Amino acid sequence: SGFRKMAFPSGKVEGCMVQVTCGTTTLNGLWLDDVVYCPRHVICTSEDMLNPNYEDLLIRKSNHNFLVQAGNVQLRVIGHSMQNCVLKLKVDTANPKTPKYKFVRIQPGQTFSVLACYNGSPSGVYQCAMRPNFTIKGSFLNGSCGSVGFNIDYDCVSFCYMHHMELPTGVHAGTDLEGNFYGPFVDRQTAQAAGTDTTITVNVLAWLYAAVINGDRWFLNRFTTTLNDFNLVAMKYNYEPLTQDHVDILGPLSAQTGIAVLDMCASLKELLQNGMNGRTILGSALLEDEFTPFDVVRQCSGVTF
Amino acid sequence: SGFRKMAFPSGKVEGCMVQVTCGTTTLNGLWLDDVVYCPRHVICTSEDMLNPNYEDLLIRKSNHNFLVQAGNVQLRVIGHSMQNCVLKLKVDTANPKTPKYKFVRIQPGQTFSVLACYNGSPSGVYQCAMRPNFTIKGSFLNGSCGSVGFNIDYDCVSFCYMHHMELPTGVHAGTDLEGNFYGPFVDRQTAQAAGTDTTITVNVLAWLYAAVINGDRWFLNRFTTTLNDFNLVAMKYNYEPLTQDHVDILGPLSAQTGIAVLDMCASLKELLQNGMNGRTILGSALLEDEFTPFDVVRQCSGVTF
Ligand SMILES: CC(C)(C)[C@H](NC(=O)C(F)(F)F)C(=O)N1CC2(C[C@H]1C(=O)N[C@H](C#N)C[C@@H]1CCNC1=O)SCCS2
Ligand SMILES: CC(C)(C)[C@H](NC(=O)C(F)(F)F)C(=O)N1CC2(C[C@H]1C(=O)N[C@H](C#N)C[C@@H]1CCNC1=O)SCCS2
Repeated sequence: SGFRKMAFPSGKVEGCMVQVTCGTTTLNGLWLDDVVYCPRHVICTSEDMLNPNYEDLLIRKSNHNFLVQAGNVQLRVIGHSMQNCVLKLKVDTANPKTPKYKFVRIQPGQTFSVLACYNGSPSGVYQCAMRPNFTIKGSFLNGSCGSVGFNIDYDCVSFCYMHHMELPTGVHAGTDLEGNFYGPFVDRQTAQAAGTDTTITVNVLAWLYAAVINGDRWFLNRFTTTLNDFNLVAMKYNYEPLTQDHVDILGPLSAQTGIAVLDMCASLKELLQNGMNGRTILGSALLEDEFTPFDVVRQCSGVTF
Repeated sequence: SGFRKMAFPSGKVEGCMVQVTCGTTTLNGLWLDDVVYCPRHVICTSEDMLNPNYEDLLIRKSNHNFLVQAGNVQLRVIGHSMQNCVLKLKVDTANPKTPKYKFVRIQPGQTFSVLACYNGSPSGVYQCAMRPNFTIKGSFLNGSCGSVGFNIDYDCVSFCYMHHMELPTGVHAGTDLEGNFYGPFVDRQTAQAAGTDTTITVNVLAWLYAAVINGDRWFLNRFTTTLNDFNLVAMKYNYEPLTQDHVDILGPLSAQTGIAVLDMCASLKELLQNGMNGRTILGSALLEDEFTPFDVVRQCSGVTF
């Protein structure tokens, strides 16, 4: 029993973390085979933060200008190129700890773990969601860029996120591992703000199912609802529309608990309209939306890697 | 910016996890040098759960009766003994991935990361606190026992917890790595219940300091308080007494923010007496008490390992 915001084991990613330095700027890099991937703003100068000329900045660099260190070992850079907003530094040594891996581009609503790093060394690991507005609610300081987000399937690490930016109100923006930003963000210091965020409805429902599995059942009412009538209420409280794909994705949890998805929707409708009246669900006074249906099953069934 | 329930990187502990099997019972073990540590109730039978005769059960075991596997590799057991509530299985191979480590017994209020494992493989990592009533609010299923809790200092893993039991209301009990339970719990199936829990006051204050560091400042009032008058209010709301050692431990955060500890105490007093009125602090509608002062500094200053 119990339900926790649980991250993936980070060991496979820890063995890929390095530091990249240009001048006085040090960030993290990700070392896979004989390539180090890092944010291209490592080559920025204090002068030209507002709108860096990345191509000119990179042209003026030689391989020797990139100081790449893995632990206490310097890795010699033998080539370099820019792919969208990331640098690819070819090094003369393949990472012997390279896991089986994939580069993936996740969808809003999906979750992943972040290994927060400084100077190529890990600080901690936590679980995030790609918000509907393509930000993430992370915890990042100066020097954290190049930290990555990931999922693990079995033995395979799917890298989905590399950190680049902090946006107003303390939320975070970054790219996939091909250097393409999630959302309408750019890697320069310019007026940027996320669109209005929304609550990930299918995830709230998955978390309510987790509550039921854990015996926290007080919010279950006697009613049902149509999908359309539910979504009319969801819209008012800034919840995303629930789709039939979402309903089908909740199938395993609905089957395990014997609660039809639309019946859970009726209970969620009542929570939205009436509040929780000082009660908690799984220890929280707010409805949680950063657990996917798959996260709930993984945690409640003990899936390992 | 940002503040997350952040766990330690788990790689060093992942390389120590094995599975131990007796009959049809498989749990996790921790492999350090040439010893595997695991919960002794691995040798239990379905018959004698209410009050197992551990010494008789172990006498009847030979080394060959313990099936210890590291990944897909069987480790041959060459000796075995019982230390309080843990077994020590001597194996013929020293773990080549053994980190620098220490066995420590933590105090209530302190925090650690748990690497939840099944069949010797990790499922996920999360951050816990040793509650004042010597339970932890974990997430554990059948087969999770032998999972361990830990802190990392620099390169050194301090193991502090190994999981044994789930108590009524879905909270968890276990031992240090010398097999001594935290709290008044025993490893048998008998009526056990935790004493009343309390809120870890020094941790709530540390988390309020984290809020201020992140610019979430609305709860700061214009008042101050004496330590004694604060503790009279704390007692009413089931908060632990704040000691002078706690005040001094908050020194770094008080210095960074320029807010005296007793001034923060006045703001916390007002929160306890008046509630939050639907507002949140660092995204939470409840006051959080599972971040220590050291956790806050680590996360807000980017300490690495
Ligand atoms: C938050 C800022 C105001 C400084 C800025 N943000 C924006 O300009 C906004 F998005 F608001 F438009 C921003 O993030 N920058 C500015 C550049 C680098 C990058 C950056 O510091 N990235 C860090 C890494 N390493 C991680 C940051 C540091 C704080 N916490 C994080 O997560 S962009 C390329 C030229 S300098
Ligand atoms: C929860 C129980 C009612 C089953 C029981 N608890 C109690 O008896 C109480 F504490 F309430 F008094 C308990 O935990 N037991 C019974 C024994 C083993 C141990 C146990 O199953 N430990 C698991 C491991 N592996 C981890 C558990 C499984 C569920 N989630 C967990 O965390 S004690 C030694 C003889 S059988």
